[PDB]
Amino acid sequence: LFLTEAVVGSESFCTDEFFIRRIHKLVTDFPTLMPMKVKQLRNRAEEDARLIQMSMQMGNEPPASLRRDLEHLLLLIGELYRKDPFHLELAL
Amino acid sequence: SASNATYTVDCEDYVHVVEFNPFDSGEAGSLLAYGGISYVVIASCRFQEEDSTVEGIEFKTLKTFHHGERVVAIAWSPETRCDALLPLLRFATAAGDKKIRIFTSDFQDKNEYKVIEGHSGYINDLVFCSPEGTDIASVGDDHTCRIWDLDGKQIAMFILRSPGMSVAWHPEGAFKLMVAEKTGTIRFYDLTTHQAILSLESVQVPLMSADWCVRNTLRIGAVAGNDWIIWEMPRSSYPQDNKPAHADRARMFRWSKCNENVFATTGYPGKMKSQIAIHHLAHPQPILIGTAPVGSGLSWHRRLPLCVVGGYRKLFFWLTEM
Amino acid sequence: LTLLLDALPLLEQKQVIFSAEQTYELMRCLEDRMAAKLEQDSSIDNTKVEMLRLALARNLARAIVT
Amino acid sequence: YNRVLRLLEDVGLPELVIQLATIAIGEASDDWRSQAALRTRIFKHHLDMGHNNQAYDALTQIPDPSRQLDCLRQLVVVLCERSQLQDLVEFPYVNLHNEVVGIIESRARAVDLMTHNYYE
Repeated sequence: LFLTEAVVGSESFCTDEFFIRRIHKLVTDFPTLMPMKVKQLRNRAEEDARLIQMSMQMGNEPPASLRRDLEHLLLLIGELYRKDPFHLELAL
Repeated sequence: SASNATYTVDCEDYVHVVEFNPFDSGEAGSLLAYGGISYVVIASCRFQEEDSTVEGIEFKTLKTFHHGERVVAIAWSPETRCDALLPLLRFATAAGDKKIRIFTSDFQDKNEYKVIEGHSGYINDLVFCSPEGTDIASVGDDHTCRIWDLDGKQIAMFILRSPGMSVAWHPEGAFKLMVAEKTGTIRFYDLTTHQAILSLESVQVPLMSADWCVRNTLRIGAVAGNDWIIWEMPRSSYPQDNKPAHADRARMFRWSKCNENVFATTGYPGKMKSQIAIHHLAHPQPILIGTAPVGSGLSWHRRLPLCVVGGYRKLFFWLTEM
Repeated sequence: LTLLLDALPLLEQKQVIFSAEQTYELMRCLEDRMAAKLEQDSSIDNTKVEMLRLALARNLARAIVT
Repeated sequence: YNRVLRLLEDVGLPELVIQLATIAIGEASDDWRSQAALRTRIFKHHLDMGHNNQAYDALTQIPDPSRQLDCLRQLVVVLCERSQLQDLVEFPYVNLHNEVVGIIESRARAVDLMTHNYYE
């Protein structure tokens, strides 16, 4: 969330090519150097969401202690690769 | 000067034992199990101090369990939870028939009970002697302390020299069980090596009750005869503090769960109204002296400075101003 | 008379509305009306009177009680 | 049993008094006098605790008529003071409706008008 809102939120981030390259390097080093943890956390979040939502659908409301870090992460990907001023096609 | 109960809740019959839930259930209210002549009622207590929205006390009976026998002692289970996803209501109740009834429920239809037999003498006090809530310790007038699992099987039996009056599980340290014999000899038993670690002695007899201090594990409190007695470990077996609690006889000792200095002692149901004397370690005299017509059962609120004594068809709540 | 009929179900409601003294004032008005009147409908009005009285008396009891 | 009952009375344990009194009624199977005494004690304790219905049942069970009548008077007086007149109305009268009327009448013709609510 910090990256998505405060780093990319700056309209001057659209300028420097090396900012985008270093950020993409971090974002792709995350599932390349430690993907085991990433998969553990993806499965854990999916399962927690499913269980707690399905149990609440009976008669209850979703607890306040939910953290949809996967949703924030997917939004982060969309926001990082949304803008294209350098014609990098970095999405390749 | 008799102190009027801050809160008074009407019940359906005489309360023989009242016990708050000392474990977090996941709900806003603190659970209360009061056992009467032939029943065990599980309730939820929301107080004004806990939530401003609550005016006075919001007492809501959640589930009534037909016991059939006089409940003499109630022990809450660590697994007790009121979570919306998975609700579990587990508790163990001893009765006047030398039997333990483990009521396991889910707060909706399913109600299961298990009679555990084996005691040849009346069980005075019982507790869950396991952090996971798998084992239940029970002391009685048969001079024995027996460890029972959830399936009703005795794991260990400790032969006491006196009728065991009060059994208590160590707050932090694991595998340590405190058994308070009636002749004043309070003993600590290991639940792994099954051996007596230590034996404390009370100057007066008979030792009617004993309780650990959750805030300070070292402080142990008890009521022998008319005087209350405090011990502090690992120092000595001698009473550190010994002052008169009640004129007739002191019966139940309970430490405060929010403070390490406040404790309540109840007088014996007899010629006088069963008085409660909430003492304080610093003050020589009790901070609050209330009178209950006929009162049996004493428990302290987990977070609030409030205690409860089950009177005749009533529940008397006293707030100790800290 | 219409105002009195309206006052009737007000007394009838389980939660008592009119106090004892207010119902006594209504009684006085009814009696004064009866005198001036002299100087089906009747049946309904007498039944009304009786119910009124019963309710007023019950409320008076509850007041003497309270 | 009566000795223990007197103990529990000064002891101020009313419920124990009641159950033990019931057991003592059983032992006095043929003794109407003793039965009446214990039932009267039960009624008294129930009235003191606010157990109106139980008090009335104990009253309707006393073999002695005089004792029953005095207990009736006491019940009436107590319910008036606690303003529990609804229960008094519900409780039927054993040909003593007129007796109750007379008791209150005498109270009125014997108390100051500006102080008591017997008349009301």
